[PDB]
Amino acid sequence: SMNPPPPETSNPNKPKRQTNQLQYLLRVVLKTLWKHQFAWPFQQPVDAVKLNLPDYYKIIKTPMDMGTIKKRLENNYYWNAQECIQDFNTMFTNCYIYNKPGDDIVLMAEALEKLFLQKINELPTEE
Ligand SMILES: Cc1cnc(Nc2ccc(OCCN3CCCC3)cc2)nc1Nc1cccc(S(=O)(=O)NC(C)(C)C)c1
Repeated sequence: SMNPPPPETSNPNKPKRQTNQLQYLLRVVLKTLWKHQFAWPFQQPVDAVKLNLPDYYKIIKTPMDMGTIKKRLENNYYWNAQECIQDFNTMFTNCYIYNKPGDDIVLMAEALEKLFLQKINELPTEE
């Protein structure tokens, strides 16, 4: 089978705002995770065709990845910081769901999640 279309990253019908928290999510959180040595499996939608994973999109029905999150942030797609944090959580939980405890890919996600949570603990109060 084909891959699904990627998640939406722009919708001109959606209102936009910039907030200090969304700025921090792009400029600090996403920038820090992106450069991590384990970030590469998470930087774009899973290409189940190229990776030969016929069951991936049978199991993962709410796909998410950092490439999508980056594009959402750069497009001002998100209104609330919590939408973006939810997308990161979806990405990490999808990894845990598809794979098994102690798999290398799971240890990679665990390391990125720990860093994510450290950076979110420093999320500035909304202004
Ligand atoms: C976000 C994500 C979540 N879970 C997975 N799990 C996963 C994906 C592919 C897997 O394929 C096993 C056999 N292939 C591994 C490389 C040779 C053939 C096994 C597990 N991959 C993910 N992303 C991913 C992205 C690019 C490449 C790869 S990979 O195919 O190189 N698989 C890993 C070695 C990283 C597990 C995986």
